[PDB]
Amino acid sequence: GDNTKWNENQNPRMFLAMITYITRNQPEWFRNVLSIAPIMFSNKMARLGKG
Amino acid sequence: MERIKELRDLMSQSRTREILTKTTVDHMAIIKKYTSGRQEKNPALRMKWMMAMKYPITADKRIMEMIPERNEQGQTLWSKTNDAGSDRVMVSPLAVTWWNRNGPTTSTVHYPKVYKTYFEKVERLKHGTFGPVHFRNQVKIRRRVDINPGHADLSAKEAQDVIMEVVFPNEVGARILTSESQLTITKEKKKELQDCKIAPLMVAYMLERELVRKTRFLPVAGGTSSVYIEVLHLTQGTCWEQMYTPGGEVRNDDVDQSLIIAARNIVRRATVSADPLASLLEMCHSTQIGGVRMVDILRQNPTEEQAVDICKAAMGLRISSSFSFGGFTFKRTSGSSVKREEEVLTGNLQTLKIRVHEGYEEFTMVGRRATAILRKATRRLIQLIVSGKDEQSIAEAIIVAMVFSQEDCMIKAVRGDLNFVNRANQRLNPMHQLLRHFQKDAKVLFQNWGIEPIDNVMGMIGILPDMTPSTEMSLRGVRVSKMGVDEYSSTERVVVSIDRFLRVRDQRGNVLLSPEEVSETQGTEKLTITYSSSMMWEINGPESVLVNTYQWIIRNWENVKIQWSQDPTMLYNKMEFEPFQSLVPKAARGQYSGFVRVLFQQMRDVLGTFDTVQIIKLLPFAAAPPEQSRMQFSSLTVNVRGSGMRIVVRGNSPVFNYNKATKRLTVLGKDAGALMEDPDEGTAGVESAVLRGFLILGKENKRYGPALSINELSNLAKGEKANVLIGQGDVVLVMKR
Amino acid sequence: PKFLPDLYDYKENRFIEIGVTRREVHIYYLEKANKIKSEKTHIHIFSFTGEEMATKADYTLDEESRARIKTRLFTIRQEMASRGLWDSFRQSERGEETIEER
RNA sequence: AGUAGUAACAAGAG
RNA sequence: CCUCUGAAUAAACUAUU
RNA sequence: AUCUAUAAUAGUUUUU
Ligand SMILES: *O[C@H]1[C@@H](O)[C@H](n2cnc3c(N)ncnc32)O[C@@H]1COP(=O)(O)OP(=O)(O)OP(=O)(O)OC[C@H]1O[C@@H](n2c[n+](C)c3c(=O)[nH]c(N)nc32)[C@H](O)[C@@H]1O
Ligand SMILES: [Mg+2]
Ligand SMILES: [Mg+2]
Repeated sequence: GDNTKWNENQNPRMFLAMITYITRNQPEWFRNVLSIAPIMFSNKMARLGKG
Repeated sequence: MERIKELRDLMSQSRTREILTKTTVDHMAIIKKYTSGRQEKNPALRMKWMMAMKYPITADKRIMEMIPERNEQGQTLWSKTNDAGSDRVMVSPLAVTWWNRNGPTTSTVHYPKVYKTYFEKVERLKHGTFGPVHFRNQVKIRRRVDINPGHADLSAKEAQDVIMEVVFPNEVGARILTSESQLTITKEKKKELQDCKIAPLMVAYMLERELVRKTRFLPVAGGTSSVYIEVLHLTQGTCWEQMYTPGGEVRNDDVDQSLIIAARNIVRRATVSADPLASLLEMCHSTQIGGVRMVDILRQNPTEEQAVDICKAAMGLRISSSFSFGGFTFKRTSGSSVKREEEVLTGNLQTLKIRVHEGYEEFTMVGRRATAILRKATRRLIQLIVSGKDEQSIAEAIIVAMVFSQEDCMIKAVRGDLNFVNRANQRLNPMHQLLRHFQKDAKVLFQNWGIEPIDNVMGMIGILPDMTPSTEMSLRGVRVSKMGVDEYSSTERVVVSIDRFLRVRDQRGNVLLSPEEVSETQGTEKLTITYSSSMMWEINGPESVLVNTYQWIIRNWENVKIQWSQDPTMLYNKMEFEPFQSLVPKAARGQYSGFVRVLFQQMRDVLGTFDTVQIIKLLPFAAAPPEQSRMQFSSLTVNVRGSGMRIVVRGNSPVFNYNKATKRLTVLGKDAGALMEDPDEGTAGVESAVLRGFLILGKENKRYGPALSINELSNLAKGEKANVLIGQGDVVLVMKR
Repeated sequence: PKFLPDLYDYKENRFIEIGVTRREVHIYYLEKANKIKSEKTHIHIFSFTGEEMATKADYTLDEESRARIKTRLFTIRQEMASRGLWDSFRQSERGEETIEER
């Protein structure tokens, strides 16, 4: 099998949820440093290119 | 003095001072990679483009003072234009080839020492011996092998620490070489490198090439030793094997491992023979390990292993009834046991099988720095007496004895992320994994083992889970003494008698070893093993045995078919099926035999139903003494690398699959050949070699009601037709003879 | 040494471990001896109350410099007590050599 | 013109 | 006219050192 | 019997 447009349908928010579930019962600093990445990726911008 | 003057000069300037002041040691690494950019994306295209230029090479300015600007014919060798982002100049390959023919000559006598490994490769190739080339059916297996042997008892981090200590004594940070091997190697290399005159960095790289061990996953056949893996491209092919022996010196541990593997294979294949002793003798006399006859090694090699001892006893040599475990030499003084596969649940919620030995037994353990006497029962440590040198030795002996006892307390003490499979999903030995886990830290093991008051007898000291010498209570069943050694008698090879069925007995008459005590593990050899006989696959691994058995049946299908039709009694007794019979589970062999034979009889009673594939598939299973029964088998198992792989009676299977479009047989993914069609084949869609007392008539017939399972066919009578769910999701109408 | 010592003495040719204790000296000395697990490293412990301890009751320096250290410790303690900062500074010694990631 | 193919080259810059 | 220049995505793995 | 040490370079795999 192949999955059509895998990366255009996966959402950063679901990765945030998965990380939150994985890091349960862990120190808060670890959870924050892991959670920053999905937070930054759900507010990302795209450069258009040369023109 | 030069360093400090240059530092002062740099600090005088502004940009250099700012760089040196604002930059930490950590950021020195970042600025070291700092660059404007290496705009190279196609190195091959760029090289082809550049080689057409006049001056593609870069050289230091010293070249202007050492090589003339032009050669005899006036061709320019270099120019004064600098390379952007540096001060080096541009030069032509003509300069390189002019230097190679007219440059000053030096003394390159120490290069073989700096690059000793490659010249050692050259020497090994030079003195190697080439044998014949054999065309066969190669079965390469993907395994981890070693490409850089390095040092025997060292790892990557330890080797790097040793290199740092030897070459950079003041840069070792906080590391201290605690292992005895590391200290000994460091002293030896410092003695060797005493008063060395080679640059420290190159000495570090030399020591890296000499000491660091490197391993990789490769598809290998034959030996997995470093010397045999460097020439793997030459010795093994897709259809051929080249006999070759490296010309260097062979390590003793590799010889021991190869001998153990060969002895285990030989004994396992000999047990299934009608006269095991003669078969074992001839197999030993027809086997070589790394170009050396096996008998010579058996004479001059002191290895403690069951199969090796059986081989020695067959050859009339004195043996030792000892084996190895956890680095200790165990020797059963009394008692007996039987192996049994028992499923257990690990402390960290893992389910695994273990080979539990039942019965009561007494052993004596001898170690390089410890000694003990052990008495145990089935998964129960009756008592242990340890007389080690210091606390560490006694702790190690205690851990080894605890793991050896197969105690449930030991199993439940497993914690953390301990895995019982390889990174490639290959099974690992549970006992070795437990030993490695508990040797790192046994605090939980000791805490959960238990405590018990002691009787204070003979002055033997106690021991607590904290590893301290108590006198009131100690670890359950464990005692610490000082006068227990009895080490000389360990190396006391005794004269023994070997029975026809490979039962080693003492002079008194007590049984010491038997084939049942040999390990069932199917390992691989460090040195290549060569077997000379009609069947060069007689003592090979399971996959090779299977593929070659079916290939032999296919190749000789004419006379085999005639013999099966006429005189089946002699066909089942072929010597070719015995290696296959070794793979079948013992307790099942007879049963399977019976089953298969009955099918063949029916296949002869009912004419017009002659499927070649069925006979070829089931023939190897009829080589054992039959045991009559009424059981119905839908598949027959074979032990491959510790897993029970099934062969389905009807239809294709993962192991044995036949393709009608190409008329080709595949065994474990290897092509065993193409069957040749016979005019006598029954082209009527009727199968008479699937069920023990039933004949498959056709596809599903809804008249006779819903289908029923295979095991529920015992209720039928003569002439009754019924639908059966025999096969992979297939329902067929059958009748009972 | 197994751990970084504070000073090295060439005259005695030995590593010296220095400690400043806000509690009683003996408990701190026992803690340091347990941690380092050595007998070749000279240990010298001071306190803000003027107390002192050392290995084998050996004091490498003369009494003048020891008195100078004692008066410096007393002066700093007095300064801290004037501002009322001494109570926590004494109560925070136990949780001092620990890393709390933030 | 030609290469080529979802956008470019068929010299660019100072 | 003259001077210079011919173009380096992420992750994992493989090989060599 | 186990076997993921680091860093450099190149090659391969990962489309509505
Ligand atoms: O490389 C493999 C093997 O070739 C190598 N090896 C074995 N022997 C030597 C010697 N003598 N020198 C150098 N190298 C040697 O070590 C590797 C072993 O591989 P593997 O086949 O997986 O191990 P094995 O199958 O032999 O089982 P193992 O756990 O090592 O047990 C060794 C030995 O101890 C017997 N044994 C275990 N237990 C719990 C026993 C018991 O309770 N009662 C009795 N009587 N025996 C017990 C094992 O069955 C083996 O006999
Ligand atoms: Mg796919
Ligand atoms: Mg300190």
